[PDB]
Amino acid sequence: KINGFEVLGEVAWLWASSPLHRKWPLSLLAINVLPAIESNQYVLLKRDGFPIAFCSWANLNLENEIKYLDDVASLVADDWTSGDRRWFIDWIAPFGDSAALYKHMRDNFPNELFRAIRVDPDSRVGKISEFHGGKIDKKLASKIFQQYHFELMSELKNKQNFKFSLVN
Amino acid sequence: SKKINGFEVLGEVAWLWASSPLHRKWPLSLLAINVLPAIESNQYVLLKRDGFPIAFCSWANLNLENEIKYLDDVASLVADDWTSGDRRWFIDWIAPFGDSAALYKHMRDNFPNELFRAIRVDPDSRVGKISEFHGGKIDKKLASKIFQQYHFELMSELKNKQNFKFSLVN
Repeated sequence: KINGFEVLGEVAWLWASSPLHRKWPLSLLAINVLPAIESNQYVLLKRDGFPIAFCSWANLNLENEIKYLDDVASLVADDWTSGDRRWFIDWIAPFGDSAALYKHMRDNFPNELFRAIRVDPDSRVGKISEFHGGKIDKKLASKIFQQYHFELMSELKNKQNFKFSLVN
Repeated sequence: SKKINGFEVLGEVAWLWASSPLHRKWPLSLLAINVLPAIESNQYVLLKRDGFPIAFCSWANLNLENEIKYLDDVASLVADDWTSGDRRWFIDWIAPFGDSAALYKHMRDNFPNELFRAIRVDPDSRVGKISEFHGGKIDKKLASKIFQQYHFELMSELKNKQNFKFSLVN
């Protein structure tokens, strides 16, 4: 827990050294980082006692995956262990150390699969990227991803049918 | 470990900002600007209760030049400015769980002979309200004399700065 604050401080410093994250509000740091630390679902790489790279992941059920994709700031701590659909909540390496982070994930989570969303605010389009550990079979990974995707798309479309406009 | 202590303190402060209705909306860049030099210069107080932080304040010891630079842009100070003179300013004051009186008392009793100012920008007014704080062993009459001088020195130099903004070419 003293450890906890120390990690939080490092991550804050690393956000502050990152061109986009430095502009984000402290509310989003608490939302994205406290549960990562509490659940230990993060990797923090350091050099010379300073942080250089950080990624975190939430293990979601489908309900929470849809909630997150509707609003990236909506997860609460309990959601982070709510299922088996893994999402990278943050992935930063502002000083050029991304390959080291990538490798660390590849080797330490060799049979895991993760997705991430990136949003372009000028088109309002979000894209989903896929990542998998270093030992898991390419064909099997690609099939698990296809299944995740089909489940997500089908549930989104179902929810699309109930959507409406609010008017006085 | 000098800087693991540093990160620890920075995390505690960040947590405190995140618990505060206004500070939680401020950016991480402002946290680094306001908090890293406080920690480096040790010009802060962090109150804790049961091993959790509850309140934090920091201060910069400015010269008149940096005071003016700060009041024109509250995010403009750099670390060296924090020890640049004897005009003390509270840079942060946060106590999101209701412990502001406790900070106040701690400062009053532990900095009994010090004077500090703080600026709050209204906001429904476009006016900054400058508040004046003094330690418990400074009497009122004395505090008020020193503050009046600080203020007159600030106002005069703000006016005189206008003369250097522009030249006319015709």
